[PDB]
Amino acid sequence: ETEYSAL
Amino acid sequence: VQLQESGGGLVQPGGSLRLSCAASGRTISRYAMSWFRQAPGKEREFVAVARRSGDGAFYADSVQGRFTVSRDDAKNTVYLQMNSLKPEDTAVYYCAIDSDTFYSGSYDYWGQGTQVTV
Amino acid sequence: EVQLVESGGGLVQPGGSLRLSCAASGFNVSSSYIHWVRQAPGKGLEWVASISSYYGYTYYADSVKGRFTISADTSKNTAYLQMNSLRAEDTAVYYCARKSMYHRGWGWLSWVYGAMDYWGQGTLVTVSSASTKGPSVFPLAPTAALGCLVKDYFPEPVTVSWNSGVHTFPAVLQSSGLYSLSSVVTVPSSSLTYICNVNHKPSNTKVDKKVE
Amino acid sequence: DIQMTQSPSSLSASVGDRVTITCRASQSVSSAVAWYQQKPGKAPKLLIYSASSLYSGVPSRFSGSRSGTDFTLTISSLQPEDFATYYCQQSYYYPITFGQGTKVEIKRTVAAPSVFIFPPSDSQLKSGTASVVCLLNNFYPREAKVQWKVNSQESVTEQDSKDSTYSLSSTLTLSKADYEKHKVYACEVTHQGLSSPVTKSFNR
Amino acid sequence: TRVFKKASPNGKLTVYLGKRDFVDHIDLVEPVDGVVLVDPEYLKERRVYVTLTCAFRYRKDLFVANVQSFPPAPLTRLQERLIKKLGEHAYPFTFEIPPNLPCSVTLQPCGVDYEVKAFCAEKRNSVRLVIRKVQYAPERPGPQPTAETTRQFLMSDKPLHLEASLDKEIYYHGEPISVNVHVTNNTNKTVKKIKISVRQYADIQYKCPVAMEEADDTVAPSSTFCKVYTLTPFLANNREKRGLALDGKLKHEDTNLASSTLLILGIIVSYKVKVKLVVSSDVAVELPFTLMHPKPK
Repeated sequence: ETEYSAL
Repeated sequence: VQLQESGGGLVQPGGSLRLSCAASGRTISRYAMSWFRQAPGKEREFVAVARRSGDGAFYADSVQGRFTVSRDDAKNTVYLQMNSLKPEDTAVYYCAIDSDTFYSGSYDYWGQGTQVTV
Repeated sequence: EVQLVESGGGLVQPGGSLRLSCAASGFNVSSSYIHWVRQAPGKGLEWVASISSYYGYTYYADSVKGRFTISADTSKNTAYLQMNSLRAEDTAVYYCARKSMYHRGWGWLSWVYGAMDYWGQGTLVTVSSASTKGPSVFPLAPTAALGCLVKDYFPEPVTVSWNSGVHTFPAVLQSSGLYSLSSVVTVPSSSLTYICNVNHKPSNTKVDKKVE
Repeated sequence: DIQMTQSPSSLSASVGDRVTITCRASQSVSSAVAWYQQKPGKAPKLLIYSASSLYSGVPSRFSGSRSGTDFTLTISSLQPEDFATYYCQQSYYYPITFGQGTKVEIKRTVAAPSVFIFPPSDSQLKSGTASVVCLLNNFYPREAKVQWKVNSQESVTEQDSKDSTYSLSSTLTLSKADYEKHKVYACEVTHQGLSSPVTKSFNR
Repeated sequence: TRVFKKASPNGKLTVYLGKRDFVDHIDLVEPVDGVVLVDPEYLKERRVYVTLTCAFRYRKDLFVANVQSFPPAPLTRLQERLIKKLGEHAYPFTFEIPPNLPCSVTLQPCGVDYEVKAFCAEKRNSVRLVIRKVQYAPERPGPQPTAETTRQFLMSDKPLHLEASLDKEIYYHGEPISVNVHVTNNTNKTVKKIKISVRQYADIQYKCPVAMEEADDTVAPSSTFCKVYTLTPFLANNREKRGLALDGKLKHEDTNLASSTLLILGIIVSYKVKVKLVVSSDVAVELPFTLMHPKPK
């Protein structure tokens, strides 16, 4: 599934 | 439950001191113990109180700006730091315990008190 | 700018019915979620219900599931909460709020249910099988404190005045159903006339009592 | 449902105090937590949304933080207008659930309630109901207890303005048949600023 | 700010993309840019290919573009920052979709959809992320839709002047449409009923009535009539209609009614308002309008 992070 | 006070002794005018109060048989986190001053002329005057955990340390108008309270639930003991004393501060300081967990003010156990003379 | 206007608040006997209307301006009721919230006297906020017109979604809390219904009219750009089988516990102040479905970047965020950013003004709803009454004023005679007990009036509000230290206390809904409060004042005992004036518009009743 | 436990249930602070309030979801909310401020009587104002995102117009002192299910609302330096009830709300599942409010009060020296007692009047006795009224005047903090010695309804006036002190009126109501059976009535007030309870009494 | 990421089953290939809604501007299209992170040890094919496909499911493919992420044969402002944050083992890829390609659309139970895939070719070495092609609404309105007719019968010797018009051509989703209708019956037959509808034309053809409004208004012989109606087409009452042209959705989220196709393969969608007079032999008239989404600002 479309995971998630930051920038 | 048997509270015991410690400290006191002669301190010269304008000095400082630190009294302690240690409880036995019960915790201090869920209670809110208070420090009272009994002097010749007006007995059992309010000095300060410290409630459960870090949610309030209230001082009377007489000891505002020159007293401090500090609880410690690890050793089940609390400290009253007295600073900038004056000659009209001389009395027996007692340590009461609030049996109610809602700031009610039902002091039950007191101990014996400690005489601070200035 | 966006605005919401609530209407339809007033007394109603238990087991009765009301219909709150929330009129929306500056936006479309179809591009948003509309929420009904309520706060009881001396309590905290509580969410009542929510509607989405475009997708046709309706949700209600467990305390208003069946006694309340929510619908929308896009021709008039308005939402309606039909409150049936009202009870005393429902006595509260009701608010209307909205959550824009925009701001995704392109279109509708159909699952955020996000924060309610615009609120109305709040309309009071009362529920009680009790008729109007006029206040009954009693004295309270003796720094000395003296006051007047304004008891057994209905409905709110009741105004109390004297002729510094005056403390008019919040009204308390007595178990009977009426309202009772007390207004006290502290004055030096050296000079111990004081008249308590009670006004009650909902019954057009004015009383003047003397304490001394 | 999801239970949002909030703490403290109420706190007292001065001007400039770095207040902090905590909300905690009973389940894994995902940064869908909003913080509102309601002043007495008026409507809630959105302050924080998405558990970290400030809302337009809200001052910069208000800040939101997330450390898991533990959401935090912080005020860098409390100001007179930051004295209201602050709520947390989870807008992730349904039904939306709020917290329990946190009345940010004012802080002052501890004071003791001055206690007065009022017995029923003759006019009130003719009707058929007796009401004894015990008045606690000018006592900070809010917490105080009143006991009736021979069915009560206390009403605390919101924090005062010059002083920041609560008043209270505990009224005991009886039928005249049961009022005149006994002779001595009294109210005992115990307040954390009082070494021993203060009793005010009258004879029927 | 945010970067959607999807790790490959082996965890070596992790696709990162700034956004997932690439708006089909009328003249050009947004560039589909991203970066693929690779582990040189796991890289046994020594070649990783990234493709941007546009399928027409029901399979047919309309645009396939291959760019070799590694080995190297520019970088967008986001790609450089993403690479710097993710180290030096990540390589960027970019596609520039050409105009005249369709926009994402589905059929409510299909349609045109897009996808970005990456695989190491010299299941685990294959990561696919779904994207969407979509378009905003025209920034300026067109001429007002006005449509008038005159239907006559042998029995009558005077015209039955029917006319209809809308207030504008650009109607966002969830917006009521006002249909000004006018009639002038100098004939002898009775104008029984009036109908107004908003209907969809989606040519891959079918015509589903999204909005309807039926009035029993009657205009007696030798009399006029003027009335403003109002219709709001939304999806609340259009969930039992199979084959309805819905906007494209990422995974399963509920979406709004398909937008207009500003202008080609794929499915072309447009919307028309119809005014009909059922007479005691029914007259009809139609106008076009544009149903789309606004542009954030």
